[PDB]
Amino acid sequence: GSTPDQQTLLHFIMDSYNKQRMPQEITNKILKEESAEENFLILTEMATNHVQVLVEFTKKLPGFQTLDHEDQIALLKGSAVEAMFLRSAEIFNKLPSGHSDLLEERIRNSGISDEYITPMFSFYKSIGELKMTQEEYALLTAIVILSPDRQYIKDREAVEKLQEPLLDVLQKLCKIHQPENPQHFAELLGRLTELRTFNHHHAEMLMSWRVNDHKFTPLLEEIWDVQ
Amino acid sequence: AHQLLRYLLDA
Ligand SMILES: CC(C)c1onc(C[S@@H](O)c2c(Cl)cccc2Cl)c1COc1ccc(/C=C/c2cccc(C(=O)O)c2)c(Cl)c1
Repeated sequence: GSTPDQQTLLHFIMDSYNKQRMPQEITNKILKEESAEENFLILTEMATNHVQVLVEFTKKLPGFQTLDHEDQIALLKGSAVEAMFLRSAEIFNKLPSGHSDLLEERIRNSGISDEYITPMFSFYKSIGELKMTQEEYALLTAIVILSPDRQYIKDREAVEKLQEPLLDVLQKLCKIHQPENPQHFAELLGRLTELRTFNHHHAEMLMSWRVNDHKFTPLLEEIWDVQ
Repeated sequence: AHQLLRYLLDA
């Protein structure tokens, strides 16, 4: 059973999570537009848009705004790519504005390595197989965003105090909405680490793209520190 | 450094 002081948290987070959707104008390009250059450019347009979503979400995460201004940036930079993996996963696993088939085909043909694309979809399947709830997507995202063990975090203790309550709620739901299998809570947290493997790759990939004269936006150059 | 994320965090 969930407490009323926990109950306020979940509603707040689910409310924050639902309070931002991706513009049709951007997602319409998955349908309408033509090339490997185009497919890449579209993905870039959604990456940029999702950084803003993430920021607006993160601001509404309870207790975030009190954190050290220099820690707040570190938490966003270190978590961006991961949150984007989850959002895509949610879309492909659940969507009307997703266009699963088209979008997948565009991703596949963007001049991006299979070394990276192959595991990406292996991940999407597996996280879809978990038959994950919109609460479980929304809470895991916050948890990821507020991961204390990011690089360049000054005051790691202060993050843990914000993260742990969100884990404690999640463990409650894994027993409530998933009583048969108790390992369900630990299946969710296995992702947190698999999602971390994709960070490591992403920096290597990012270089690959840069040297191929790939152009990115001022917000993505900032979030990933492109010179 | 990081003018934009700040701007977005303070809007
Ligand atoms: C510069 C470009 C190529 C890039 O650089 N890094 C990444 C993130 S990675 O993990 C990735 C790749 Cl390389 C390809 C496809 C997906 C992802 Cl996550 C990306 C692409 O990032 C994306 C791509 C697609 C998406 C799709 C998002 C989406 C879809 C439907 C609906 C909604 C909604 O909010 O309503 C959101 C995102 Cl968020 C991020």
